[PDB]
Amino acid sequence: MKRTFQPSVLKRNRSHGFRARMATKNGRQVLARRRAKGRARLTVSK
Amino acid sequence: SRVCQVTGKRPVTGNNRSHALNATKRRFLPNLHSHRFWVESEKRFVTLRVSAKGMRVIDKKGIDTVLAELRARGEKY
Amino acid sequence: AAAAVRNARW
RNA sequence: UAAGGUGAUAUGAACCGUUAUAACCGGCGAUUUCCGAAUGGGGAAACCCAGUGUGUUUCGACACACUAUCAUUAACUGAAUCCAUAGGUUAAUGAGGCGAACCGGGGGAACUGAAACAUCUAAGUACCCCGAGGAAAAGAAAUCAACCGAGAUUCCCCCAGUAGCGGCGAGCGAACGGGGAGCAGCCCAGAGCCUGAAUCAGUGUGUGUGUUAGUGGAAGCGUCUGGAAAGGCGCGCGAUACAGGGUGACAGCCCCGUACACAAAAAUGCACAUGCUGUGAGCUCGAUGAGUAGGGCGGGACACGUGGUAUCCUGUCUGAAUAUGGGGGGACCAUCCUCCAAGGCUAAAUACUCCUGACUGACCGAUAGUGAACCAGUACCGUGAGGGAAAGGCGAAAAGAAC
RNA sequence: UUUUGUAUAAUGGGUCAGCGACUUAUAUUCUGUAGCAAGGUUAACCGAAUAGGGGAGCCGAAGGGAAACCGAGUCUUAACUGGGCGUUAAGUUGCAGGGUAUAGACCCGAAACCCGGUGAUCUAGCCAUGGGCAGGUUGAAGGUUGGGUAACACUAACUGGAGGACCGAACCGACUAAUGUUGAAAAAUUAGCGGAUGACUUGUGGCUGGGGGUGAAAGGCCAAUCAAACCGGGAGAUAGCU
RNA sequence: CGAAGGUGUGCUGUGAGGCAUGCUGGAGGUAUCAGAAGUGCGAAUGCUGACAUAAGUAACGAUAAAGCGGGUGAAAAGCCCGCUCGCCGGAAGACCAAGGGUUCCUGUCCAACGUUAAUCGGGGCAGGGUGAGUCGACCCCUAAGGCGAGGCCGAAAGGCGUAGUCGAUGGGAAACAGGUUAAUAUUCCUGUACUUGGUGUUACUGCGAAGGGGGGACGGAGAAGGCUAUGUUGGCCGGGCG
RNA sequence: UACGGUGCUGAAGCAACAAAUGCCCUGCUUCCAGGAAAAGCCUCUAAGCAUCAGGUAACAUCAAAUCGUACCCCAAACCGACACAGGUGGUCAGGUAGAGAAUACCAAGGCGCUUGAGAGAACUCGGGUGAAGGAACUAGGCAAAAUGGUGCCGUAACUUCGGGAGAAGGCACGCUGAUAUGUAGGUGAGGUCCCUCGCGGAUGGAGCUGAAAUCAGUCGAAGAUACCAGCUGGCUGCAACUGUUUAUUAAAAACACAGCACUGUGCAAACACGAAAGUGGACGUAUACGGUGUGACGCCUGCCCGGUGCCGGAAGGUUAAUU
RNA sequence: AAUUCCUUGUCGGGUAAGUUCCGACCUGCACGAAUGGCGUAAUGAUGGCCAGGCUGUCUCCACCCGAGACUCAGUGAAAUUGAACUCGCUGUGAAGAUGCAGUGUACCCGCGGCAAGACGGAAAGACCCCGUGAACCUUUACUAUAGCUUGACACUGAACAU
RNA sequence: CUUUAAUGUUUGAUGUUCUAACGUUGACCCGUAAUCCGGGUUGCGGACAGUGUCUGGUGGGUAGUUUGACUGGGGCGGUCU
RNA sequence: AGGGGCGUAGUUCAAUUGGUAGAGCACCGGUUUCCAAAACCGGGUGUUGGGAGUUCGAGUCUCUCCGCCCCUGCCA
Ligand SMILES: [Mg+2]
Ligand SMILES: [Mg+2]
Ligand SMILES: [Mg+2]
Ligand SMILES: [Mg+2]
Ligand SMILES: [Mg+2]
Ligand SMILES: [Mg+2]
Ligand SMILES: [Mg+2]
Ligand SMILES: [Mg+2]
Ligand SMILES: [Mg+2]
Ligand SMILES: [Mg+2]
Ligand SMILES: [Mg+2]
Ligand SMILES: [Mg+2]
Ligand SMILES: [Mg+2]
Ligand SMILES: [Mg+2]
Ligand SMILES: [Mg+2]
Ligand SMILES: [Mg+2]
Ligand SMILES: [Mg+2]
Ligand SMILES: [Mg+2]
Ligand SMILES: [Mg+2]
Ligand SMILES: [Mg+2]
Ligand SMILES: [Mg+2]
Ligand SMILES: [Mg+2]
Ligand SMILES: [Mg+2]
Ligand SMILES: [Mg+2]
Ligand SMILES: [Mg+2]
Ligand SMILES: [Mg+2]
Ligand SMILES: [Mg+2]
Ligand SMILES: [Mg+2]
Ligand SMILES: [Mg+2]
Ligand SMILES: [Mg+2]
Ligand SMILES: [Mg+2]
Ligand SMILES: [Mg+2]
Ligand SMILES: [Mg+2]
Ligand SMILES: [Mg+2]
Ligand SMILES: [Mg+2]
Ligand SMILES: [Mg+2]
Ligand SMILES: [Mg+2]
Ligand SMILES: [Mg+2]
Ligand SMILES: [Mg+2]
Ligand SMILES: [Mg+2]
Ligand SMILES: [Mg+2]
Ligand SMILES: [Mg+2]
Ligand SMILES: [Mg+2]
Ligand SMILES: [Mg+2]
Ligand SMILES: [Mg+2]
Ligand SMILES: [Mg+2]
Ligand SMILES: [Mg+2]
Ligand SMILES: [Mg+2]
Ligand SMILES: [Mg+2]
Ligand SMILES: [Mg+2]
Ligand SMILES: [Mg+2]
Ligand SMILES: [Mg+2]
Ligand SMILES: [Mg+2]
Ligand SMILES: [Mg+2]
Ligand SMILES: [Mg+2]
Ligand SMILES: [Mg+2]
Ligand SMILES: [Mg+2]
Ligand SMILES: [Mg+2]
Ligand SMILES: [Mg+2]
Ligand SMILES: [Mg+2]
Ligand SMILES: [Mg+2]
Ligand SMILES: [Mg+2]
Ligand SMILES: [Mg+2]
Ligand SMILES: [Mg+2]
Ligand SMILES: [Mg+2]
Ligand SMILES: [Mg+2]
Ligand SMILES: [Mg+2]
Ligand SMILES: [Mg+2]
Ligand SMILES: [Mg+2]
Ligand SMILES: [Mg+2]
Ligand SMILES: [Mg+2]
Ligand SMILES: [Mg+2]
Ligand SMILES: [Mg+2]
Ligand SMILES: [Mg+2]
Ligand SMILES: [Mg+2]
Ligand SMILES: [Mg+2]
Ligand SMILES: [Mg+2]
Ligand SMILES: [Mg+2]
Ligand SMILES: [Mg+2]
Ligand SMILES: [Mg+2]
Ligand SMILES: [Mg+2]
Ligand SMILES: [Mg+2]
Ligand SMILES: [Mg+2]
Ligand SMILES: [Mg+2]
Ligand SMILES: [Mg+2]
Ligand SMILES: [Mg+2]
Ligand SMILES: [Mg+2]
Ligand SMILES: [Mg+2]
Ligand SMILES: [Mg+2]
Ligand SMILES: [Mg+2]
Ligand SMILES: [Mg+2]
Ligand SMILES: [Mg+2]
Ligand SMILES: [Mg+2]
Ligand SMILES: [Mg+2]
Ligand SMILES: [Mg+2]
Ligand SMILES: [Mg+2]
Ligand SMILES: [Mg+2]
Ligand SMILES: [Mg+2]
Ligand SMILES: [Mg+2]
Ligand SMILES: [Mg+2]
Ligand SMILES: [Mg+2]
Ligand SMILES: [Mg+2]
Ligand SMILES: [Mg+2]
Ligand SMILES: [Mg+2]
Ligand SMILES: [Mg+2]
Repeated sequence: MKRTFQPSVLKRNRSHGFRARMATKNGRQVLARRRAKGRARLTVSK
Repeated sequence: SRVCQVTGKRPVTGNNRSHALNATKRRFLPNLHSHRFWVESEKRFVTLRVSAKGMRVIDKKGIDTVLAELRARGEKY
Repeated sequence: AAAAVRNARW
């Protein structure tokens, strides 16, 4: 039975990619928080 | 935005009161109006977004004097 | 999780 | 600075050095791919696609450089429209973003308390936004006092849980004055007479004192137990060094250090002196911040919730005097004191610690202490924001067990 | 543990080990204790600095009264023989402790409220661009040729191929029953069932964001969560309850 | 010459306890009197770790089905080979996109992983393997939509939007057959083609836009007709005489 | 030769018929709900060149980069915590029977589903058959059983004249031969004429393919023999209907629905989303749009304006800021 | 009657027997005309009722084929659990006893079965109540408020007539 | 003082006509390769409309809350000094 | 059941609500009409459900008791 996750690289990058996150300050605040936290993978982009 | 180009008046916030003194947040905005002022030196009409209080000071101060301050202010009339 | 068995006595 | 050395797991290999071009440490440079403010354009970040110009040639191409936007300034051109103006094209500068807390400003809750709940409280807190600095902000009386006087601002202790505020409930909560920390005053609203005066900012030029590598640094043997002595038992010695650490069990004299005494080619901080570049000191005569103060209306800020409510800020509507004049002295008036708003600048005492160094602890000792003593913001979970672990100890030496 | 009352067939616990709940700051009152004593004591700060300095202040030795005032008295009243409150009686500063107060205030636990973000890769609707629907029936309008009319109308035959038409696979739906219920599967399988050229279905993108969306409307759906999503913050909300 | 710790034993106090010792261990421990507390645990459906219980019970994942001989091996119901049997065959076959990321091929190994064993494996280890002018992507072009110079608006943040610039799921130049590797192939090889640009030569010569026009360029349903893929039969060729 | 393989050689390699959902077809016909864009491409000239440049044509020549390319891809490799009876878009579409991509059996090809071996109890699950009765069961014919195809005959109330209707009900179905040794039909060679001449036209009928019907015979209990494949009728409530809905206990009489009516709305429309700008409404204009209720169609929709709303009136009473 | 309490109203039809169904009656507790009324062909995984066919639905189950269950080998869970040396009866008792009293019975221990009890397991009861709990929703509850609307003033002027 | 007739004044009430604020989601020109915007020209409207402050009305459109206790369970009834 | 309301002329309703009960129709009597009615004139009617209390005095005020109405009898 179809579940909630249907993979799509183009959709995934357009929704949570580095350029999508950094386009707005609110997403840029996510990057600031993840940089402050020390995340190994800042964004979802490969 | 709602900013007077002469006096610099901008929206301010306050409270709606009531007979029960209940306070609700509100905004007070200036009585801004777009007017075409005749500047004699350039023999031209220059349009300014001014408040009603700003209109009174233009007569008192002169059209040229206020614009001189505006150029100092860099408001880009 | 579960769903409260409607074995309910009303 | 050096007789050793090619980072770690992590051996090995191939080598480099040994008295000074091994290595290591520090100063100053060089290089510094791609993404990212990202800035040639685009983009699903680490990719795609150019333009211009210079210079290369093997005539297939190739190598550099430049080309974002905005602000400011200056040129050149350039509409309707005659001048103009808007606009346009160049060229110079500057800004973009990131970062812990502290700071100023623009916005601004609710849970909660009131044993409910509207005013009120929570609270101008949380949070969002803007801006700046090493501090910020504030700041040189239209201030207070009370008929005596004080003399900018900030911070601390009192005053005092006082005076007051308050469904006069919950609760909120000064000031005057005093004791301290630290103190610093100036400029414009204008012209002269003097004159480059003081002072400040740039910079070089030295000195002094730091910072960024370092140098030297005292003094013990014997015996006993024991795998091993730093322990025991003897007898010494140093101490401006008995702070600590390491060494086969507890070391002042084994090692590293420590106390002291020293050190800089180069860069840099700080301070003094000094030289240039600006900067104006002093004197006289003037001038004395107007859509402002004040007022009406609606709010806000003052401990002060409209109350009899001064004072401050103003969204709205009005609107003076102006030194022969105004402001304040908690409604208001008179008298009397005190000050001169509607222009600015200003160090110190104050707040904070992402970061650097040293040191300290009746702080923790692996379920504790940072989530993390371990390749931890990792593994893992979640579309995402985000959440988030477990896991330390062989022995003195791996001698890690040939056969 | 909670109760008038539990062997109770009331709650709790499979066991062990580790961890796990009356603390802290400030102020205030009381007790104890120590010092000084009608006095006691300093705070900030200074300071080679736990000393010393600093008495700014605080408490006490005098109260009565709303207050002005008076004072071992005072208030009340015109006045008290009065009456109320006072007048012989040591306090103060440390330390420890018992209370109280403000803070999370002994610990654990809400459903929620508010703020800022993340989500329409699921699903709902919509937008753009593509795809899919075996086969077999029924035989509308219209058309032609006749018959009929003055002309129509009308009628017959033959052509035609209309439909949110029919039967029925793919596809899509999910009505009944059995199984399954620690599932093969956090909603399915088996045998039947409805739609199946359409208000159909589907692929790939896009858009609408939380008091908001979207909804052929069930309070449905909005990432296994919906009468107000998720994440973080206020936040150790609050919890007269257990 | 054996500290703490642990594990026995003995003694002792009214109790919480204390003392001493045997063994374990192998380096710390600490009198006394004071001082400070993260100062005492059985419970909180407490938290974390470890270990029981049910229990050698349920289950071992579609009732499509296996059997034998041989091989390898320490070991074969499960691997390899062979011969049968059975299952799918609009799929349970073949090729892709999306998505995954080496699972592909070869060698080697059986701890863990595989619901058993395993010599086997999508497990562990080491090598190898993905070859394009024509296939895709990139590129040119635009849809929905996004972003958006200036601009307009808005406390700030920001919102909308013009010129523009992105954005396929659509529109745009061209390759087929054969062969070959353990694993790749319209990519390699063989054979035979084709396309778009650049340069040069020769001849003939109106070129030219961010502009105009044409074209690109488009629905649903239905009806046949002409065909091919493909299948069948015959012929032909080769083999067979059961 | 290493079961692979490697090397060499290598015959025929045709016709007819059938035939797509593929191609012609981006066509044709028809309908109303009236069915992208841009660029490449073709062409036209402006300004700016017209000796040049540039264009056209023919040769020669260069260049075609970069990235992806294994493998899985209805699954043990993706989404489901699993080597999970689930989900996942496109392309390909063999033979016999059949209308068919249903179904049954097979080809190519791929598998036997990663615990087995015994035993043959109760009971449970998935199935088979059943004397006699035939719904007595049970809330209820739940389930099961039964019906089932083609052709033909025949077919009621009622009706909106379309339906109801596959109404019901019944008959014939195999095989062989004959009609007719392989028919009707379809396809169509050779041959023979004609051509301003070709992938031609007209004749011509060989050869293939091939129903359907009738008659005769024959076998069985049974000939639509398996699989496949409607149970039917009568009365009545509700909703007109196809459709939609509580993903995951409710598919309905609920919602929607065409239709009807009321009402708002004159276009800078009302309204809605937005502090605003603006956008939708709509590039529409009352034969339009929004809102509300009702819900095809047929016959119809009566009385009340007191209450509450709404609309109209504006004289008077009352009444804010302001003065 | 999808409405009717009394109620299984009364009568008729259907059945051997019909609280349902169908037809009427009207006494409409408490129908009623676009919150539409009445009819209505067709349609319906629509509700109720009846008939035929049909049958293991049943009288009343029997046998058979498979998959489990059982035995062996291998791998190997789970919910639960204060501790157990865990009998019946009658009585008592936080008032329904394996555990108390009395009395009876019972050698120790598996395996296959059935579920009466262990107030069995699951989940701090959804019903009820309570808290000066929470949330959504309604309205002529209260207080506000967006929006809409009124006027004054400002943006905002001139002239004339009454 | 009343009655007041006229007289200027000061405020308003309408009505009419203007343009010059303001409006234009009318036309035209330019910025400009532009259905935005701005500027220019012109027309129309016009001291209205519209907006600001203040103010009356309306306002489940949207919020924050209240909506008692005793009670042989609660509600209903009754009760509260 | 429980709670509210009601009982007035012959039938339907006013009542005053502490001191003396009306209206409509019906009925009766008299006119009018050939006669009935319609119309006109005139008029008599009541224990105010029953009882027991208040009070100097009750249909009225209080409480039971009959009869008749209207409401409730709800959550598991
Ligand atoms: Mg770039
Ligand atoms: Mg409260
Ligand atoms: Mg600095
Ligand atoms: Mg040294
Ligand atoms: Mg001044
Ligand atoms: Mg003023
Ligand atoms: Mg004020
Ligand atoms: Mg007062
Ligand atoms: Mg007050
Ligand atoms: Mg005041
Ligand atoms: Mg440890
Ligand atoms: Mg910890
Ligand atoms: Mg830890
Ligand atoms: Mg551990
Ligand atoms: Mg007891
Ligand atoms: Mg118990
Ligand atoms: Mg328990
Ligand atoms: Mg004391
Ligand atoms: Mg001291
Ligand atoms: Mg003093
Ligand atoms: Mg006295
Ligand atoms: Mg205390
Ligand atoms: Mg406490
Ligand atoms: Mg249909
Ligand atoms: Mg069908
Ligand atoms: Mg149908
Ligand atoms: Mg959900
Ligand atoms: Mg909410
Ligand atoms: Mg949260
Ligand atoms: Mg808080
Ligand atoms: Mg809490
Ligand atoms: Mg210790
Ligand atoms: Mg011992
Ligand atoms: Mg040791
Ligand atoms: Mg503790
Ligand atoms: Mg367990
Ligand atoms: Mg076993
Ligand atoms: Mg058992
Ligand atoms: Mg068993
Ligand atoms: Mg078993
Ligand atoms: Mg299996
Ligand atoms: Mg074998
Ligand atoms: Mg691997
Ligand atoms: Mg493999
Ligand atoms: Mg093994
Ligand atoms: Mg492998
Ligand atoms: Mg190639
Ligand atoms: Mg390539
Ligand atoms: Mg191609
Ligand atoms: Mg911009
Ligand atoms: Mg935009
Ligand atoms: Mg593009
Ligand atoms: Mg594409
Ligand atoms: Mg392959
Ligand atoms: Mg391949
Ligand atoms: Mg062919
Ligand atoms: Mg057409
Ligand atoms: Mg699978
Ligand atoms: Mg799962
Ligand atoms: Mg998985
Ligand atoms: Mg699918
Ligand atoms: Mg099939
Ligand atoms: Mg088969
Ligand atoms: Mg059996
Ligand atoms: Mg059964
Ligand atoms: Mg059967
Ligand atoms: Mg048989
Ligand atoms: Mg039978
Ligand atoms: Mg029989
Ligand atoms: Mg029966
Ligand atoms: Mg029976
Ligand atoms: Mg049935
Ligand atoms: Mg059957
Ligand atoms: Mg029928
Ligand atoms: Mg009925
Ligand atoms: Mg229906
Ligand atoms: Mg339907
Ligand atoms: Mg459901
Ligand atoms: Mg659905
Ligand atoms: Mg259902
Ligand atoms: Mg309806
Ligand atoms: Mg009326
Ligand atoms: Mg009305
Ligand atoms: Mg009934
Ligand atoms: Mg009867
Ligand atoms: Mg009936
Ligand atoms: Mg009705
Ligand atoms: Mg009506
Ligand atoms: Mg109606
Ligand atoms: Mg029915
Ligand atoms: Mg029957
Ligand atoms: Mg027992
Ligand atoms: Mg008993
Ligand atoms: Mg018993
Ligand atoms: Mg047993
Ligand atoms: Mg049983
Ligand atoms: Mg049982
Ligand atoms: Mg239980
Ligand atoms: Mg409970
Ligand atoms: Mg509950
Ligand atoms: Mg209560
Ligand atoms: Mg409300
Ligand atoms: Mg509240
Ligand atoms: Mg109560
Ligand atoms: Mg209820």
